[PDB]
Amino acid sequence: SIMTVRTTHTEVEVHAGGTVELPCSYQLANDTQPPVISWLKGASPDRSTKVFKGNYNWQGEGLGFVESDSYKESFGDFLGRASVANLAAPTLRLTHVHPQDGGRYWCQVAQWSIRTEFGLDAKSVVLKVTGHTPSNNVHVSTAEVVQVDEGNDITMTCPCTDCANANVTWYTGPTFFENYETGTYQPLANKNQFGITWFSSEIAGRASFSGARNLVIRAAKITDAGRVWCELATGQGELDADRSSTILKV
Repeated sequence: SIMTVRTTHTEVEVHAGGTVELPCSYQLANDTQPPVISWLKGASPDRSTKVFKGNYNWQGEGLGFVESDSYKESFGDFLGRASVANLAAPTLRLTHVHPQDGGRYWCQVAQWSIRTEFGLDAKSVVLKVTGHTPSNNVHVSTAEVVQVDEGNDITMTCPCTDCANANVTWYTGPTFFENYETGTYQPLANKNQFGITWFSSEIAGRASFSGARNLVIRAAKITDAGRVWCELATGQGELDADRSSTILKV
């Protein structure tokens, strides 16, 4: 059962006072338990504030989910203004938009009682409030799934836009032994704008960067399988960072 989240728009603009919709869709196979939909605002899923959370309620074998039997809640500054009309295609609607609503929003969908990095995915969408939010913010969009035969090497790419001179950090996971909501992302590799690189003990000695972003892993191990993330950051602000995941098969 692998979770994959997709977004049709990288950025959506809206005049202050108006209403906006941030598209989101997901795919989850081999699992009939209702996943938890989470919309989070921030630089990354693990460093954000809650906007909305929801999930269908298991009906029964063969019984599909019913929008009416579900948990849906908006939080904090978004309470009463944020909603998701269809949890199966969790696009977010935010009404009465304020300048402060501008920023980076994450659509995260995770299996119920998530216990594997394979059951969670997330992608971000920039909410631009006409006349207040800067445009042309970093955007990352990686392959959903790639595979490499044991013993072989693979080059994982990190396609992007408005990513010139960005710091690059790859992660694995997230894992859920300390945090169940978003999990914790484990650093895998890093390359700063000074040409200095770092690699986790799991791959140090058989990995390197190819170009400015791509991570090359040599002599693939079965324990290498899992989800990896490529994050590009051009600053400390939430609009200054983005990340996307890829499932690495064997």
